[PDB]
Amino acid sequence: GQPVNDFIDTATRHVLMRQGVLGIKVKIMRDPAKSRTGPKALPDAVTIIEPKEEEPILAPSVKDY
Amino acid sequence: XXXXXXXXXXXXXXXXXXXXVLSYYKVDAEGKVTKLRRECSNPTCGAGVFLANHKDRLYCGKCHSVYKVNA
RNA sequence: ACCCACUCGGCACCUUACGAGAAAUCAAAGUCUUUGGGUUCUGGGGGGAGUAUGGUCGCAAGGCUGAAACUUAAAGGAAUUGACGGAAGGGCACCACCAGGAGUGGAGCCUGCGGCUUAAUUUGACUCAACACGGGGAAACUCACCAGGUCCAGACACAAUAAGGAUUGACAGAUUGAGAGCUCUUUCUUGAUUUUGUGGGUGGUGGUGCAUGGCCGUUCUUAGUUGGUGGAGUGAUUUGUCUGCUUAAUUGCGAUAACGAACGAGACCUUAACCUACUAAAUAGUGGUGCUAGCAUUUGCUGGUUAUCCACUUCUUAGAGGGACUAUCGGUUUCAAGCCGAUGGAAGUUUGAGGCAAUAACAGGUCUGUGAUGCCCUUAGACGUUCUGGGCCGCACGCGCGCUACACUGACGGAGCCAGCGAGUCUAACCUUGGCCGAGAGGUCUUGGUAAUCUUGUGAAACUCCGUCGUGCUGGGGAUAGAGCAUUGUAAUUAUUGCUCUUCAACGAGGAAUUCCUAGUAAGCGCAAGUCAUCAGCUUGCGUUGAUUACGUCCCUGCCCUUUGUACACACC
Ligand SMILES: [Mg+2]
Ligand SMILES: [Mg+2]
Ligand SMILES: [Mg+2]
Ligand SMILES: [Mg+2]
Ligand SMILES: [Mg+2]
Ligand SMILES: [Mg+2]
Ligand SMILES: [Mg+2]
Ligand SMILES: [Mg+2]
Ligand SMILES: [Mg+2]
Ligand SMILES: [Mg+2]
Ligand SMILES: [Mg+2]
Ligand SMILES: [Mg+2]
Ligand SMILES: [Mg+2]
Ligand SMILES: [Mg+2]
Ligand SMILES: [Mg+2]
Ligand SMILES: [Mg+2]
Ligand SMILES: [Mg+2]
Ligand SMILES: [Mg+2]
Ligand SMILES: [Mg+2]
Ligand SMILES: [Mg+2]
Ligand SMILES: [Mg+2]
Ligand SMILES: [Mg+2]
Ligand SMILES: [Mg+2]
Ligand SMILES: [Mg+2]
Ligand SMILES: [Mg+2]
Ligand SMILES: [Mg+2]
Ligand SMILES: [Mg+2]
Ligand SMILES: [Mg+2]
Ligand SMILES: [Mg+2]
Ligand SMILES: [Mg+2]
Ligand SMILES: [Mg+2]
Ligand SMILES: [Mg+2]
Ligand SMILES: [Mg+2]
Ligand SMILES: [Mg+2]
Ligand SMILES: [Mg+2]
Ligand SMILES: [Mg+2]
Ligand SMILES: [Mg+2]
Ligand SMILES: [Mg+2]
Ligand SMILES: [Mg+2]
Ligand SMILES: [Mg+2]
Ligand SMILES: [Mg+2]
Ligand SMILES: [Mg+2]
Ligand SMILES: [Mg+2]
Ligand SMILES: [Mg+2]
Ligand SMILES: [Mg+2]
Ligand SMILES: [Mg+2]
Ligand SMILES: [Mg+2]
Ligand SMILES: [Mg+2]
Ligand SMILES: [Mg+2]
Ligand SMILES: [Mg+2]
Ligand SMILES: [Mg+2]
Ligand SMILES: [Mg+2]
Ligand SMILES: [Mg+2]
Ligand SMILES: [Mg+2]
Ligand SMILES: [Mg+2]
Ligand SMILES: [Mg+2]
Ligand SMILES: [Mg+2]
Ligand SMILES: [Zn+2]
Repeated sequence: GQPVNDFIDTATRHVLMRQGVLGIKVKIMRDPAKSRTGPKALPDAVTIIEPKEEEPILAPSVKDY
Repeated sequence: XXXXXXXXXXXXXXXXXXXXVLSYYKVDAEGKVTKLRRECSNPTCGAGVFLANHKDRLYCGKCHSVYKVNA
């Protein structure tokens, strides 16, 4: 998919030797968190903000200013 | 593949012949020098270059061929 | 006779496993390096071989006893994971079938393949996954093939020749297809650039895709791959990754010695749909106004006018947003994931269609895309290259993709008259409107455009309407062939293509077979783009007209999955 275009660089290189040639194929996948100028995460990613304990009750009452 | 055939007769090349040449020019009894063979009135060939003597034919070789002066 | 409890001794099963084992497994195969209850028998790597020999028993066939030489690095056991089967159980799919549509298979031609022919008819590829494929529509070129002619563009090093010239070129004639000084005659020219030899290079559409890279196709219209902590196992391993249900999906639910995750699917991206909300526009358009034509006249109706001005953004353009999450409701389901129906909605089949796409495999195709490349071959009487000419088109015939037809839901003739995706000329001749001339093809003079500006509203074709014909190989059909005219091109003969007249074939719905397809789809219909000097019956996209039939299954076929067997693991070639 699309994240491929966004996050992985590839290169093929032909390395000519005494016997024949070999194909080097390099693939690098870069930290998307660091994206900088694009999307900062995979389309996959789904973060939930973590609530907060509450200490409720305290029967009514009102503040004045 | 197939290899070879030939109803024969291979073609050769050329030679530039021999000739200890430019004897042509003649100097009299000490020491006046007269040119044999006439030279070229083309601006390109400042009259050092001569004309070969055939028949009808006098011809400038320096002009790689160029021009047909006839006397 | 039957039931309950007990107990000796039987044939067995069940669950455990403290314990054993290399494991499979085992209440003995336990009580074994913490090694001793009694006793009997047999084995000491594989083959050679239960062979030779002697003894013995037998009527015999044979039985018992039973060697060595020599050969050899493994043979063997159990389990694991793969791979594979002409074993079994499940699934998925219009490259499967059901219900059907439109066909192909029959005909004419077009075009590839075989075959034959040939100087040559260059060549790759042969089930799906070779054959309108190599973007492969070849007149030269391309081009590799064939008949023949030039050239070196043979780096460099050493040696040799050699300034008394190493070498170079050529006018005319001869030659030659040729205005190739190819060679020859002849005799000027040139000046250390070459020549000759060896060494070494260099080019090659020469060989090897079974030496390679890269790319691509296929498996795959598939759903699979892995690691952390836990559990099992001495171990390779396994569980997680599973009976079921569910999904297009190892997509999920659920079950659960597993829990929680990552690659792949999904997400993501592109394009088609919806925004009287946002920002705008003489390279897009609308309303008002002026200038103005025509028809009515009573306002009116229908046009002209890239700026005569004013305002707008519904339509067009493209930025930014918004929108859908199978929403609401209800059926159904283990009331789970889901599935179904109704309403709403631009939109509810993964929204439609694509792009991307893991792990692994193949001796799939490509050395003929590459100045990617190993090795082999070849290298001046070239397999380098170029030039002239022919050839890839050759035709008893087999095969594939196609085009056009057999007519009356039609052909012909008037007339109506509507798309979308494209593309176009600088140091050049591309897209072409308009005016004339021409039956046509085309010609000619001008013209706008490097483009939302001009071609172009690309006035496309099927289609619609009024006529002619009237079922007759007919006015359906347009093969084959003759004559003439033009266009591209240096060149049109074997006829590039276009036009006119004439000639008027087979084909009366196509055997056995076989392809493709579920909605703006199928089928019909044209167009633009690729190729392109010229040539589309091909492709790639595009819009126009627009259905019948399923919404299911495992019968055929194909494939994945379990279970199972394996003496395979280079893995059933
Ligand atoms: Mg995806
Ligand atoms: Mg002289
Ligand atoms: Mg056990
Ligand atoms: Mg035990
Ligand atoms: Mg017991
Ligand atoms: Mg032994
Ligand atoms: Mg023996
Ligand atoms: Mg005996
Ligand atoms: Mg005996
Ligand atoms: Mg007897
Ligand atoms: Mg014995
Ligand atoms: Mg014996
Ligand atoms: Mg031995
Ligand atoms: Mg096994
Ligand atoms: Mg059927
Ligand atoms: Mg049929
Ligand atoms: Mg060839
Ligand atoms: Mg296939
Ligand atoms: Mg040629
Ligand atoms: Mg030459
Ligand atoms: Mg040499
Ligand atoms: Mg050599
Ligand atoms: Mg080559
Ligand atoms: Mg291969
Ligand atoms: Mg390869
Ligand atoms: Mg081959
Ligand atoms: Mg399908
Ligand atoms: Mg499994
Ligand atoms: Mg695993
Ligand atoms: Mg799938
Ligand atoms: Mg009025
Ligand atoms: Mg009025
Ligand atoms: Mg708008
Ligand atoms: Mg509705
Ligand atoms: Mg979409
Ligand atoms: Mg290649
Ligand atoms: Mg080669
Ligand atoms: Mg190429
Ligand atoms: Mg390359
Ligand atoms: Mg060659
Ligand atoms: Mg051909
Ligand atoms: Mg064939
Ligand atoms: Mg095909
Ligand atoms: Mg008509
Ligand atoms: Mg005329
Ligand atoms: Mg102009
Ligand atoms: Mg338009
Ligand atoms: Mg008839
Ligand atoms: Mg007709
Ligand atoms: Mg011709
Ligand atoms: Mg021919
Ligand atoms: Mg007729
Ligand atoms: Mg029919
Ligand atoms: Mg052509
Ligand atoms: Mg075209
Ligand atoms: Mg083609
Ligand atoms: Mg067995
Ligand atoms: Zn001269």
